[PDB]
This record gives sequence, C-alpha cells and structure tokens, in this order.
Amino acid sequence: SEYDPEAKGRIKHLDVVTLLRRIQPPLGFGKLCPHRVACKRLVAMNMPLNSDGTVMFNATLFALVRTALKIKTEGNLEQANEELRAVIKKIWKKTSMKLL
Amino acid sequence: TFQEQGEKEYKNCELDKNQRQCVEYALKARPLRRYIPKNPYQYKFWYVVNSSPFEYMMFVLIMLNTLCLAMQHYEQSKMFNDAMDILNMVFTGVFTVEMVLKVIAFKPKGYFSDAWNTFDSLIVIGSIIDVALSE
Repeated sequence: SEYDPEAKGRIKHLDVVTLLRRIQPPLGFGKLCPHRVACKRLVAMNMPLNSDGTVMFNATLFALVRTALKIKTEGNLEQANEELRAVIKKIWKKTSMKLL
Repeated sequence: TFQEQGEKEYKNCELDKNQRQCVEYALKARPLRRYIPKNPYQYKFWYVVNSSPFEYMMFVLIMLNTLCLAMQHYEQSKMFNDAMDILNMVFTGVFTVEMVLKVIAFKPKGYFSDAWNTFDSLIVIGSIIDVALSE
C-alpha cells in the first residue's frame, strides 16, 4: 500500500523488483545480490498467468506464503488447493484465481 | 488445561501449528488506503506533514508538555505558576498550529479515517474552550 493510494487490487510488474527488495531478509531476500536469487526464484516458482502489469495482491501474498514454508514442486500444485479446500475454512469461491 | 483442550483441534493432517493462522490470514485480507493526492501547490505541505524527522520532532515536543505537567507541586510560587501558564499557552498554540497545518494537507474528508487523527482535533478544541476562563 506504500505505492498504492488505495487497494486497486492489482499493481504493475515494474515495481515488483523494488517491492521484493524492500522486504526484511527473514521474509524477502538477503542483503546479497538479487540477480542470483530473486530473479531465478520469481521465475521458477509458480505464478498466475495474468497480464504484463496487472497482478493481484492475493496473487502475491499467497505466493510468498507458499514460498515461506513447505514449498511444493510443480505439477502437484492441486494438492495444496485440495488441502485448503478440505482442511482450511470455506474458500467462499476465492481460490478460483489462486488455483493457478 | 486450556493449552491442551483450548487448542485441541486435530486438523493437522499435513500442516503444523504454524500454518493454522497464516493461511487463514492470507485468505482473509485486504489492502489499506494510503490517500496520496498529487496537488502540487500543497504537495510541499503534504510531504512536510508525512516525514520521519517531523514525527521525530513531534515526539520530543509532545513529551515536553507531559514533563512540564509533572512539575507542579504544593504551595508553589507565583512566578512558577505564571511560567506554567505561559508554557501551557505556548503548547496549546503550537498544537493548534500543527493541527491546522495538518488538516490542509490531509483534507477534512479523510480526517476521520484514523482514530488518533481526529482525536487530536478534539484535544485542541477542548484545550481552547477553557482558554479564557483562566484569566
């Protein structure tokens, strides 16, 4: 919300590098060069197939949550969706975009 | 007896106790409002209001009022009492000045968004109602 006057749902991908750099080392990236870890990590990890500069906040906070703990390999992404839909409380049709 | 039974939920099929709250908070969340107007002819005042050194000075200026209040004692002198009065006048005046300088930048329409933001306005309003009954 620092760069966003209101929620607006989505932000541009140009400022994503600065957004990921402006996070604490425990949550974001270490003090080392982001060209080796951040660039490869953002591409390798699963991200929703949205437009060039419209990515929702729930499409990024969920990705960070997944990366923080028990990150799973590609292809088995539906197991996490099943776990949320069967263990966590009601999704209220909010995981439709979060599936990808 | 509440640490066990209290958190006696057995839904931890795959997720540990750390995931019992973070996933739920991720599911239920909403970005806040920053309220950033460009407005070039008052953008300078807007930047001055919302700046780290300004608040770093506000803290040490507000705590001075409380340090002044924690100085009155029984059967104090008349000159000390008058100094207390003039310090109170200075403090209420500077609070009014800061409030009127802030409301221009943050606008009256968003002035009620933050609980502490509009609360200080009542403090200034209250501090001025009894300004003429002292003398």
